[PDB]
Amino acid sequence: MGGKASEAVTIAFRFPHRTTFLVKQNVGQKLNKGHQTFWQLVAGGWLFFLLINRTSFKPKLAAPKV
Amino acid sequence: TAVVKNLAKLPAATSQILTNVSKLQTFHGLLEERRDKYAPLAYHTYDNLKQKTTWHPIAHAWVDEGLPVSKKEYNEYCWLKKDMQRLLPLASPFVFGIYGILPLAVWLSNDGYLPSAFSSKKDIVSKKLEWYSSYGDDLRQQVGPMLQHRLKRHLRGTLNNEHRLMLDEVTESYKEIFYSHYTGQLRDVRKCAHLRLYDGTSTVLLLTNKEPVELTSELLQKWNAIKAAKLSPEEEKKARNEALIEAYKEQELHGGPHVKHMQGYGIPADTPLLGENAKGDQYTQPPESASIPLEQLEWTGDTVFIPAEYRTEMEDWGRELTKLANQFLLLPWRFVSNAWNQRRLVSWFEEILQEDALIAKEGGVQALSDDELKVALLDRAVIRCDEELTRGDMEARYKEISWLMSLRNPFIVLAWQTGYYRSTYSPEDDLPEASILPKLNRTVLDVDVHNELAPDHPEKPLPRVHPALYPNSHLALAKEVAVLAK
Amino acid sequence: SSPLVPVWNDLRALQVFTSQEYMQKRGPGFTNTLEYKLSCLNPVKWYDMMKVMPGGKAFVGTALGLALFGGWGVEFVKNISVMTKEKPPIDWNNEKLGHLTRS
Amino acid sequence: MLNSNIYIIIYGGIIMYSIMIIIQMFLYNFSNKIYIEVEINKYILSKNNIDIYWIICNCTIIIIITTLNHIINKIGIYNMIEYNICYWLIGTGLGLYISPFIVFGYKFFVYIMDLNNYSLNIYHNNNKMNDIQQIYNGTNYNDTMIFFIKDINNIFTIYRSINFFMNWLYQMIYYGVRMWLVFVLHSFSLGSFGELITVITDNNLIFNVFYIGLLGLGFILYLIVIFYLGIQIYVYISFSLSFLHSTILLFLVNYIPHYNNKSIFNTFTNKSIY
Amino acid sequence: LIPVSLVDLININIIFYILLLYTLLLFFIPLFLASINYTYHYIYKYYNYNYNFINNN
Amino acid sequence: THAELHLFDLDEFMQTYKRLQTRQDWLIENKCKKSRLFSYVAAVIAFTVGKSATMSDEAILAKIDPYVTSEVRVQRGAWWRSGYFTKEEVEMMTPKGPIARYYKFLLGVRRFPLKHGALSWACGFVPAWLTFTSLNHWAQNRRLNRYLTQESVFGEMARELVRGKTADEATTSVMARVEKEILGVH
Amino acid sequence: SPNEHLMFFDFSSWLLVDFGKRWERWVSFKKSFLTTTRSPYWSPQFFLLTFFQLRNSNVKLCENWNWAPKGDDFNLLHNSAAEPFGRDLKAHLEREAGAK
Amino acid sequence: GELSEYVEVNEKGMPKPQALSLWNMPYAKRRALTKFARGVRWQFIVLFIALYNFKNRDDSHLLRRGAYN
Amino acid sequence: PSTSPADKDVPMSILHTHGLSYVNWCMSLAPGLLVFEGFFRARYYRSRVPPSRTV
Ligand SMILES: CCCCCCCCCCCCO[C@@H]1O[C@H](CO)[C@@H](O[C@H]2O[C@H](CO)[C@@H](O)[C@H](O)[C@H]2O)[C@H](O)[C@H]1O
Repeated sequence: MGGKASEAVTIAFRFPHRTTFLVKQNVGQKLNKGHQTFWQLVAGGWLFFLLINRTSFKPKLAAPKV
Repeated sequence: TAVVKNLAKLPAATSQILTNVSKLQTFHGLLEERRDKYAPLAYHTYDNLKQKTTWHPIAHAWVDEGLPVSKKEYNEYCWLKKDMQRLLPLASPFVFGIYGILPLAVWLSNDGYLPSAFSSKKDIVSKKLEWYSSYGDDLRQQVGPMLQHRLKRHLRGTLNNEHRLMLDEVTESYKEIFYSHYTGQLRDVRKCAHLRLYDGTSTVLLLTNKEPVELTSELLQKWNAIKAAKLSPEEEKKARNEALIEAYKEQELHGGPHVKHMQGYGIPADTPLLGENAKGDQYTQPPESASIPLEQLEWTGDTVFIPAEYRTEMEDWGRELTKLANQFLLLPWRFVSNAWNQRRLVSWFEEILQEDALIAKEGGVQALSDDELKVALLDRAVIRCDEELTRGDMEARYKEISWLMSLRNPFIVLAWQTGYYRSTYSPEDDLPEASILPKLNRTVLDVDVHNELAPDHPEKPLPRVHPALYPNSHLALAKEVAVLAK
Repeated sequence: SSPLVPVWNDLRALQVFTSQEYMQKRGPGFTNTLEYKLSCLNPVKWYDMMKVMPGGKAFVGTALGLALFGGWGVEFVKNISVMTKEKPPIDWNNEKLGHLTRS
Repeated sequence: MLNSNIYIIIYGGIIMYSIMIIIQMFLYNFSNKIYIEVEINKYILSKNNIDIYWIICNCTIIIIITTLNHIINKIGIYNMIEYNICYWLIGTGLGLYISPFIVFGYKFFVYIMDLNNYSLNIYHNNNKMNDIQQIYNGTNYNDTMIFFIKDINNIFTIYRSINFFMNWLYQMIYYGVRMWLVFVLHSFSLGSFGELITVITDNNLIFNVFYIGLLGLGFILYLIVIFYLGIQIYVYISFSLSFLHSTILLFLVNYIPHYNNKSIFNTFTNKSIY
Repeated sequence: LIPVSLVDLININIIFYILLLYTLLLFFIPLFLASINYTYHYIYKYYNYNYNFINNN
Repeated sequence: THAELHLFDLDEFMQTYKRLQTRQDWLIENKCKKSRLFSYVAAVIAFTVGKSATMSDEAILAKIDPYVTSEVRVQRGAWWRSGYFTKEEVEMMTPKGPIARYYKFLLGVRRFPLKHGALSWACGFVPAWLTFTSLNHWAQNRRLNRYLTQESVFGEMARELVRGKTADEATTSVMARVEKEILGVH
Repeated sequence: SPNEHLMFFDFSSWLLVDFGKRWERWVSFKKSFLTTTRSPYWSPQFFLLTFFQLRNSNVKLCENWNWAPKGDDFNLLHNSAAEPFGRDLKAHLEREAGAK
Repeated sequence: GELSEYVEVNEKGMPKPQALSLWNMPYAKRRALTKFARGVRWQFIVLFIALYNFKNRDDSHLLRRGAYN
Repeated sequence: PSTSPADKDVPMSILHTHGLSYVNWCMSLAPGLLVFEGFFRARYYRSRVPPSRTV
């Protein structure tokens, strides 16, 4: 019942590739980055999403009105 | 106790903490502004199992040769980064609650747990030395021997399998590097470089528009010559591509790059044509770049470093050896993958290399003070504060580990460092007796870095030849002579 | 294991290398077709090509497929031996029990 | 009351009988250490050898200890413990089952989660279309309209990843049940023959004598029992480890040839070019 | 037969046995590791660096 | 930080006396389930968007560039051979999802890169953790508020617990009403 | 007996555990710990001590199974009922006649 | 040998036959056979069993309610 | 609560024991211990020979 390791490929056949570190010359690609006010608006949207989905616990609804 | 002593200055410490944060921000702004236009893109790479990133200094540790900065300012930058790391327990009340103040009390108890602001000293060197001598050397002196054992047992392996894993040519060098606390003799760094024989040959493939070409000493020499000639780019690129096609032909005659016939790496052949797509005898489909003539061979500006570290690579180290390597270097290690500790170690490596560059700009080691050199060696983890060495021994130690770190291999670096933290204690009071000989003295001349050393054969070690005994040594050592006599 | 393993291997190789043969035969121009441009906007393709990515994305894809659809698959397997079985009528809740005035 | 959900647990003689099993480990001092060293170095070569070795050693010596306590130190639980199925499935089999997953769990987990991305394994995969199929479509195979049945596919693929880890479980259960049956049935058969002999002799007191001898029969039965049970324990251990090899440890065969280094005293770096 | 029982398959008493046993194992591991090998004695005694000196003359 | 403590006992009561559950209580629980499930996706989105604010261009190209998203299946030599993969072929291998497009847009966006490690990860985990915890907390608060205005057995139990009463006392007080009004005691 | 040797009668007692009371006291300890510490909702303490319990309760309260499990609502053994024709009807009528 | 989901390759990039050769037939026949095949065998069997049991599902519980009257 | 009933407290006497057979006593493995205690003691304490003089 069930298979064996002898009946299957190894953990070295899968995942056979060792590591090679790539490097690239700097032409100036990571310069002149725009959207300087992006994260401000992102944080604003996050806080807005949290506020609309906010619900304060109102135990006064359990007051003995009857 | 120290808790109330530090609470007394906790009000006076917040202002200094914020000032230090501002200094850190300014310095990081400058450094990143330089890095984003002068440094290359070191791409992220995943380990053999392809689940976590792996890191090596050759690609990720960049040195800004030309950083307009004083060495002390860089020391401040690094020390304040470490202080930011040490400021982390302040988040405990903001995640646990008002009862998350007992961790803050434990933080304030020991001064070694704290950042610079809680220190009475002013100069960064004196502050660093105080922290080291109080907490850090003691913390490091209890990880060194165990780290050394882990590195040994990483090479030789577990469960009596040394005959299958160890090499018979690195044997005497292994013994001299790891068992010289038995003999009491000094060590040669080249015998630690011999540990790289466990690894394969480290190569560098430059990627072109046609094929990748292996970098060699000749091609690199030609490129340095062209860079020094300061020619026009119409001539510079032409000469570079001439050297590139020459090296391409040379390696094609050699039998291709070394990487084609190395387990774990390889260059694919031309793709196959399947079934009816096969046009008679042409069973292959060459790539597009085959259409390009070889005379148009141009370097893409892209490079591939292949260390071929089959036994030394930090991936195969393990969950424990990585943590101990970060402990021994007084870096953060807890509750993180080995990839993050790899990055931390590589960042420490980069810091040390940049500091070495700035020291060489500032006039070498001899321009430094005694406390400054002591602190540098403490950062390099080659000195413990219970030694009281001479200046020449310190200079030789710096030169040794600086050359060893120039090779960009953490394993041999740690193997070298851990040898300076093997101290014993005697059970008797009379023994060890008071010595009769003077203190150990050396010089920068006694360190042999400018010469190659073949691995001594097993059970046939050879004596050490001083560099001065070599022919024409007075000409080779003339720089060190001029630096020392002055 | 069974002795039919090489048979299944031959058939697997057949389908794999025939699909590769088709991909070679049709040559370039696949990106200009509508199939590619629609698959670019297809979440099935995003998931399938994210599965094989590195960084634990295989575990992420497997666990996501489990959490989303594999639970329904477990239920489906459990229900194969339930469809044929005599079951009683569903005692639908009369929605009368539970109401109670507040005081 | 309604909220009170009551459970009855059974409890017997456990503490003092389990303490001495561990206290005896200082006397045995892992006499089985060399055998398991030899076998582990036969079956696998890795840095994590010692780990699995220690596990097996502990497991094995405990078994051995219990067996001797089952043969000699006959009190309370030591008699039943080898006649119980829970001890043979959970007290011996589960530890050996989870030992490789605790030592090599990282690699096995990565392998298993990669095999959910089922694909045909090609040797000398110098093909280009294979890569495009594996990345774009996810697999070598045709995955067109398999999402239509994804609900089953996922779980089925999960089994497809662990099917080659399942015979280890089967062999563990099988050999635990085998040891249980062996001990129980042989003890029962031997006692039954003894009781039949006693019935023959009690009704015929001319034979109700120490006819073989006081020590002869006892010495012979001692030798028979110890020889048989030692053979069975050796069978259990050796076959468990051979099946561990053939089922779980052949995944971890990664032979790296030694490649000579040349650039020892000089390394090319990012600063060499840039 | 008595041992042929589903009650004895997941017997909590044997689970307590296993629990106490392996907790005690864990407690006593640092005493099982306290055996001395004489390999570093050999290394100290037999490792002899080259003591010959250099003499150009 | 106070509704969950009552909701524990309320949930125990509901599990025991689930027969007394109306349709509106079921809908309340389903709404809490919906919020809990969406909280996972919100946490994932917040984690991505937060960690992306501290990732260098290399860390993003690790997720866009097919050189890095192919390390499991493809040889690295297939990428060093120029012309092995064509431009359209490299294009189809790139990820097309919304995260990949977000990152592609984010290449040209100014941010505050950090070295790849625990801080770049914490800068996503903290917003994600706060989002998840706060959304679930407010969901439980909404659940309790909905139960309190519900004219049912569970609403009465929740009300009695919000007064400041003990679990056992409230169970007895509510079961005294259940026996009389609901069950019709003898 | 041999079977007598295959028996474990070394029992000592019966441990009785009211898991309902123990669960109630565990929940009470969790509430007391979270109140005394004044811990917020975003804390790992509050999360570990609240979220899984609330999740499991919501799951067990949201469940609306059309049918109960296999061996509780169907797939059950039932003796065959008497038919309204043939021999069963004759036996029923004969019983009615004999009784009356 | 004869591993699962494994296949060797010759110098021509073609799969070597482990048991049976099916590369003599033209590409059109292979594409006809394999266009509808997948990397999945037992799921289709379980699905056909489920479809048989669904075609032959029981509806007594609906008869009791009167949906067929 | 905890209990300790009197049903477990019963009379005891070795006179009422059925006992064992010769076969069951041989199966008790006492005759094996009887021999092998001396065997192992002899092996251990006879492996270590002292010095002597040959006469
Ligand atoms: C190499 C030999 C090959 C031939 C194999 C022959 C089978 C031998 C089986 C040996 C195992 C029998 O195992 C042995 O069974 C006997 C008989 O119950 C048990 O004996 C015990 O129970 C019996 C049952 O009445 C009591 O009478 C006896 O006093 C007691 O010692 C032993 O405690 C157990 O160790």
